[PDB]
Amino acid sequence: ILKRLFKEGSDVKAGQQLYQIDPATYEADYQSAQANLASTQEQAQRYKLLVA
Amino acid sequence: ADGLAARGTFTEQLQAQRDLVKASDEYYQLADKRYRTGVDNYLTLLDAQRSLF
Repeated sequence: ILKRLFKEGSDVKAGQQLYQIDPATYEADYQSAQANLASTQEQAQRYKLLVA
Repeated sequence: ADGLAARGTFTEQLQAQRDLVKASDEYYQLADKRYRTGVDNYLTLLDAQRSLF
């Protein structure tokens, strides 16, 4: 845990950020999947142009 | 008689040859569209251009 972003004894709201568990491997495999999207979306758009 | 045979067969041969040229021209145009969109490289475009030539 890197941070605690809520004041104790406060009216918390649905969708508020409480902690921050350290994103390192999650940012890593997020970029590893974002690279696949950045290639295969180009593939989909090129073939969508060429089907016409 | 050989001249008449040439008149009789070269219309069929030349129409088949113009259809050959139309098919190869449309193949080159599709390879050019495939290159301009970006899927294949320029070497395959030059190969289609040599086939049309």
